Amino acid sequence: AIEVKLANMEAEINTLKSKLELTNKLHAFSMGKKSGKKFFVTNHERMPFSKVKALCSELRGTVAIPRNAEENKAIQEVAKTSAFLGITDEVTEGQFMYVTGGRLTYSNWKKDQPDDWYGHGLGGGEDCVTIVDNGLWNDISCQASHTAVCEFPA
Amino acid sequence: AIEVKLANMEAEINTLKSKLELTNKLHAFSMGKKSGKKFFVTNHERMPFSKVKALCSELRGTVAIPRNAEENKAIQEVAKTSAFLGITDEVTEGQFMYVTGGRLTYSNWKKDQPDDWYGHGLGGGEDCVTIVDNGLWNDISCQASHTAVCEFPA
Amino acid sequence: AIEVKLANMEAEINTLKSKLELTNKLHAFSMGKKSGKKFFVTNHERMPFSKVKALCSELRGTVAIPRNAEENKAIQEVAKTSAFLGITDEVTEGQFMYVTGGRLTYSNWKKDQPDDWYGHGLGGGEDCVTIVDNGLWNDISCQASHTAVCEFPA
Ligand SMILES: CO[C@@H]1O[C@H](CO)[C@H](O)[C@H](O)[C@H]1O
Ligand SMILES: CO[C@@H]1O[C@H](CO)[C@H](O)[C@H](O)[C@H]1O
Ligand SMILES: [Ca+2]
Ligand SMILES: [Ca+2]
Ligand SMILES: [Ca+2]
Ligand SMILES: [Ca+2]
Ligand SMILES: [Ca+2]
Ligand SMILES: [Ca+2]
Ligand SMILES: [Ca+2]
Ligand SMILES: [Ca+2]
Ligand SMILES: [Ca+2]
Ligand SMILES: [Cl-]
Ligand SMILES: [Cl-]
Repeated sequence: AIEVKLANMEAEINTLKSKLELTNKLHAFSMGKKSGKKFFVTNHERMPFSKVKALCSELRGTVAIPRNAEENKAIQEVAKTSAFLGITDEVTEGQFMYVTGGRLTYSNWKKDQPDDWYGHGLGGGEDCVTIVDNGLWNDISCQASHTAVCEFPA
Repeated sequence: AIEVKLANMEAEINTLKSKLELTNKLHAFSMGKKSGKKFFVTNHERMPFSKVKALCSELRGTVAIPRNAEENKAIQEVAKTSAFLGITDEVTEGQFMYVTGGRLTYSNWKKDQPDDWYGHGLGGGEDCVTIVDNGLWNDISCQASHTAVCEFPA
Repeated sequence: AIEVKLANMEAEINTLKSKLELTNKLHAFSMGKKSGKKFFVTNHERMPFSKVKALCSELRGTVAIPRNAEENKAIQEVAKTSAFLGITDEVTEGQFMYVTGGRLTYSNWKKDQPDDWYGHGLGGGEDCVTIVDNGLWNDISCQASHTAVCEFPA
């Protein structure tokens, strides 16, 4: 009895894992994941950078990071408003790095940006980055509230 | 063997619980759920009130109830068309209550509503409530078919 | 006692399997699945017929097939843009078959369709069926890229 039960239990668990993986694939598909491409998702909520980071982390994702034109376009299309990207220069002013470590290899800065502007009155300059409506980038205060767009691997 | 196998299964089960909780969180997020706020979902199907209640019940949710202007706005945004609300005066004519129990704490009745109208010919007056496109409320027959909008906890 | 722990673990597994079924029900609901009707879904990716077949298969579904006016509208609304239907006359020209087998029963052909055009510049004629934005059917090249829409049982 005991051993047959344990073997059935291993089989129940495995079937459950298989079904959940299928559920996850279907969910990604319905959320717009393109074959073999990393995908972006948003709840359309605006919040400070630290919150987006915390939120996406809780989802086992990361704050969206465009690595090329295609991805930048994908994020632009998903967000549809100013959205934080996983890029900051908090560690060393002027040096933008991915939250996932490493210096920028692809950029799409709007003209005259980044400018580490202080005029926002929120304190400090601008150490975070957002993708604005047309896909161009702007450095903004990490304390300002923008759309949360999380990224999941290909 | 046996006890080590059983101990691994506990770990396998626990890991599955966490993964499924993650899937639910991601699904809620993709469905527009805002942090710490209840969310509304619809499949855009129109059906009588009894059907909406059974449907939301099966999904472990409840028929959408606006507790304030914000939520009322969210529900109308989700439904897009006339939808039933979890409020009726079926227990005592004239006294609208939440299906979940209790008297109304917020209302957005359109002018000259509720009127417990009989002119619809479905029999009886009007004991159910629909939120019309412009966020306003109208009492309607529970037998009429309107959009099913379910609500899930904050 | 091992047996007792095993019993409790079996209970946990049952709770999890019901929880996953609920997750699947909620997702289908959020994606527009009507009660007792097939479920249609898309990731809004355009690709050749071969890829749509491959993708839907990986999800354990099939390329969307309208079998009546209702399903036709349902697919049209889901895809929003030209999508492939699981119908083709690849084998024998003029004999449209379902990817799931059998000769075409219900059809919603436009006037002058199917015409098996060749001048598209893709090689061959038109052996696939796309439900154009308007809802009507039009045969097209199975090499052209159209929206991927998969269906799942009622
Ligand atoms: C009109 O956009 C704003 O311009 C400022 C400069 O004046 C800063 O660059 C801000 O970051 C940017 O949001
Ligand atoms: C034109 O709207 C209808 O008006 C009736 C009164 O004439 C009732 O109030 C119905 O509930 C309402 O839907
Ligand atoms: Ca079994
Ligand atoms: Ca800076
Ligand atoms: Ca700036
Ligand atoms: Ca293992
Ligand atoms: Ca009444
Ligand atoms: Ca009325
Ligand atoms: Ca042919
Ligand atoms: Ca043909
Ligand atoms: Ca044609
Ligand atoms: Cl900052
Ligand atoms: Cl009624």
